[PDB]
Amino acid sequence: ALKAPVVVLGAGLASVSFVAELRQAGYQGLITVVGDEAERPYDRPPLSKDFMAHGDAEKIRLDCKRAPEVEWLLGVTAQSFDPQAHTVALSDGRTLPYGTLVLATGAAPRALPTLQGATMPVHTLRTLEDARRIQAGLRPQSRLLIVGGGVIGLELAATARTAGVHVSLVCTGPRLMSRAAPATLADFVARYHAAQGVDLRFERSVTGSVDGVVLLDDGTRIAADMVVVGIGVLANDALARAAGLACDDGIFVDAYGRTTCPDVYALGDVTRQRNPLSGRFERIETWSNAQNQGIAVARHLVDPTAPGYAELPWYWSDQGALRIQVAGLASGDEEIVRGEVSLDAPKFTLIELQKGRIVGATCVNNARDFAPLRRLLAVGAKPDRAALADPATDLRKLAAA
Amino acid sequence: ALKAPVVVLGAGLASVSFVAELRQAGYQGLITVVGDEAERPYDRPPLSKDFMAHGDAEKIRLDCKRAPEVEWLLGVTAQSFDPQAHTVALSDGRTLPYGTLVLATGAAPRALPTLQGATMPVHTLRTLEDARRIQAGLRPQSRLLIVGGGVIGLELAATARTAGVHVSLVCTGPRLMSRAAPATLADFVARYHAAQGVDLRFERSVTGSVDGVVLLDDGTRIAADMVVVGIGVLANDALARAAGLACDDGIFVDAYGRTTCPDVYALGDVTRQRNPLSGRFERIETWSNAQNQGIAVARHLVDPTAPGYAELPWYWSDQGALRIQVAGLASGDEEIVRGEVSLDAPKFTLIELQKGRIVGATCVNNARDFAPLRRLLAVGAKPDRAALADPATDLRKLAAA
Ligand SMILES: Cc1cc2nc3c(=O)[nH]c(=O)nc-3n(C[C@H](O)[C@H](O)[C@H](O)COP(=O)(O)OP(=O)(O)OC[C@H]3O[C@@H](n4cnc5c(N)ncnc54)[C@H](O)[C@@H]3O)c2cc1C
Ligand SMILES: Cc1cc2nc3c(=O)[nH]c(=O)nc-3n(C[C@H](O)[C@H](O)[C@H](O)COP(=O)(O)OP(=O)(O)OC[C@H]3O[C@@H](n4cnc5c(N)ncnc54)[C@H](O)[C@@H]3O)c2cc1C
Repeated sequence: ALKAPVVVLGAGLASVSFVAELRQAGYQGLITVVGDEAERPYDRPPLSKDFMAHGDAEKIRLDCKRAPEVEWLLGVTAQSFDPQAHTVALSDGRTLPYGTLVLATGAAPRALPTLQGATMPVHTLRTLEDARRIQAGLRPQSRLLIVGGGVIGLELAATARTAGVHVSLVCTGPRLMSRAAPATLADFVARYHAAQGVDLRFERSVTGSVDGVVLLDDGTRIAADMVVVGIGVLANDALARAAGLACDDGIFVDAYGRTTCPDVYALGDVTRQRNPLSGRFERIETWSNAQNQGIAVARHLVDPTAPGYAELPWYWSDQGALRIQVAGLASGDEEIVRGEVSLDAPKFTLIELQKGRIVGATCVNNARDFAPLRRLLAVGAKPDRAALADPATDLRKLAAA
Repeated sequence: ALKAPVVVLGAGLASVSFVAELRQAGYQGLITVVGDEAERPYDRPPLSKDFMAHGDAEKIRLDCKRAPEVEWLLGVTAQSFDPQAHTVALSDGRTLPYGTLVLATGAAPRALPTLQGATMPVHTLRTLEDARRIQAGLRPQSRLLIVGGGVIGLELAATARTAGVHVSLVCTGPRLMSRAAPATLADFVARYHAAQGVDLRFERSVTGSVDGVVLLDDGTRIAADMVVVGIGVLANDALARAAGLACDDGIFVDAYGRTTCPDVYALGDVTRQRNPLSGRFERIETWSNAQNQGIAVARHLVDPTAPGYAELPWYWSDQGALRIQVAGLASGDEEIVRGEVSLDAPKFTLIELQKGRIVGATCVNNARDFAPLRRLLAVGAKPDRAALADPATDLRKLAAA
């Protein structure tokens, strides 16, 4: 089952969460983690917000103290593994033996092929190195172009506007946050950013660029001092593909984190896994998944009687004055709206239902409602839809009653 | 690796192909096959053609002679397996131990929820039992309604017309054969069936039925003496799901046939696997996949130095006067047409290219061209597009030259 020594590839949140849980659960054998970035392990969400704005990396490091006696090989790239020999080949010339190999290599931003041979600054925002580069360009009154409608770009947009940067945004879809966001939320978020001065361009695609100007598929132009591309990510599953594991933009795993290769597991952004609400396999790119899937896989490795990963998906996004939380599915056969949807002091809750059962929820600036809604969601609650809409209802009381 | 005893669940083409290859490759340990149908193992393609027309099941049995010393438990359903205990629970009360478990349980026709409580004859066409039931209703001048635009229904359509049965067909898509068929082929096939008297209804959905009449989403009616539903299939992956394997309408496997559960493999229609041409995971529902994936998985189990499954997808469909063969992808950036596309003595070849490389081919009544085209496809050939179109070109010579 759990055979020593343990080797983990990748040193992001999923990896740290996994190795801390192994130790906490009682595994005392060797643990070695291989991390290609030459950085003390760190959390990524601040890179679009407080770090981008204030620049102190020592406020964003992950706490590894619950993971004693781990050798962290930082600035080292795993180049291949041999699943018959049970070895991993490292970029520094060394080889590591393993009893159990864990792939926690995350995902990397997709490049924009139309900006391939561009001669103006084009960045993505994934690493501390990216953030530092971008941050050095957030000069007040500079012109920033964001490509893509996802949350990371929108988080950057808010930070940039607060810094006095002019921000334009190009989105191929008809709405922002096309993945895992109710349309009601997406529409409101566009209204918010527009009111904050973001110049939004929907159903546009970047066709190329010429001397400091971006070209679009409608035949028009946008001039920018910098482009930040955020059109999604691709799983870092190359080692798994080469070694013969089942992969398709992500390594397929079950609820125990098992790949198709014996003694090899995977967790975090690199995985394609079952979403219990949809019953379909998806690559879940959330902070909560990285942490919770890592913990669950470790727990079951040390104690095989433990259940497999069972958590329902959720995330947050902090976009200026909007503290957004979203759980479960974006839609069902019914949406209930609690509160008014307004740019004047935004505060509201959405609830998605499917045949009476809660299958998703959204809170904007309403954290107190989010936790009980996640509990109701987890057990597939079917509350009175009238009470759910009635603003005199206490959802926290409901999650108990 | 290959640990005895071997137990296979399912006794269709994939299973038979797998067990014959184990024996041929030199494995002499126990093999037990569990098959829920109480039938000598048989091939399914004749069920829409020669069997449906002529009714002799002893002309469609699979040859199991290359699989000596196998116990076939026919008419027995595997109800669960315990992958820790390495046992399988059978419907007759017995339990089988395994060293290696192989899931070859295929797929079952999707039902039409709108015909759920229908009171007129509604069948699917998958088993010998189905075929016998349907065949007993192919009375000349009866009215048959086929639901779905796939090849099995179209094969039945031809057989029924030859028997003097009136045939109508309802298809939710704008074209027949929407999966894995070039549009040029799909359009021609519709022309053929229409000319043979099939009453085709495109972009229609069945909404229900009342006393011998089918209702559609355009608000209209079709009266039929029998409905045969062929709107696709769903993988029979329930045992795998219950036992904790990674599944999503099909069991995920790699090129060795490995599932996410150690000592458990899967092959055939039940699997979701990599299509090397698209590089994506798909459930491949072809006869050639069932046979060739089964052989490849068995070969590598007995001889681990053998390569994994590497075959590119292809199928045939016999639809009256049209002997159709299709390999690879339905489209690329270019289609080359060899010959005329005509209802007068149909004979033509299509070639699909992507940046000069052949990625797919179709032959209609042109078998001699199909084999060399499959060879060109397999090595990603990039022939002169002018020669490919030039009817004086010999493709067989090309596959060598
Ligand atoms: C700017 C930004 C903002 C974000 N904000 C939010 C948010 O608002 N809400 C939210 O839910 N999530 C947010 N996320 C955070 C996010 O969800 C987590 O960072 C992520 O889910 C963590 O997953 P991970 O540990 O699996 O992968 P990663 O964090 O990508 O870690 C994987 C590491 O493995 C390394 N690696 C890859 N290949 C190799 C190799 N061959 N050898 C050695 N190392 C290798 C990678 O370079 C990487 O360092 C944000 C992310 C970013 C970038
Ligand atoms: C009418 C018809 C026409 C066809 N014509 C064509 C064609 O023109 N071209 C083409 O390429 N293909 C055609 N196919 C043939 C087809 O492609 C093969 O039959 C199929 O791919 C074989 O796959 P299989 O062995 O994996 O699954 P199956 O043939 O479905 O065999 C699986 C068996 O396992 C059984 N089983 C399931 N669960 C259990 C359990 N718990 N315990 C025990 N047994 C179980 C199933 O009942 C079934 O008997 C046609 C199929 C049909 C039905």
